[PDB]
Amino acid sequence: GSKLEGKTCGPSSFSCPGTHVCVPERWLCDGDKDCADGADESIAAGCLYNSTGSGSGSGSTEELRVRLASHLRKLRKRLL
Ligand SMILES: [Ca+2]
Repeated sequence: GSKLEGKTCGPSSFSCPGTHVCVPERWLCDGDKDCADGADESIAAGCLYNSTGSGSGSGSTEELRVRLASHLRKLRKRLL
């Protein structure tokens, strides 16, 4: 979609609405509309707020779904 260099949709992931592409759950509330319409950061993906709070909002739960994946999705792809 946007900054997606070929991710997966198996584990904690989210299918970028409108595009066959699938953005990881960690990318959701990462703070950057990776999807075509920021669906990844939007609530449609499960950000529990969409934008509001950048990388959080409702509470720890928001980071619980994102952070938990920050050790693989973002800490294991093909950039570093
Ligand atoms: Ca993203």
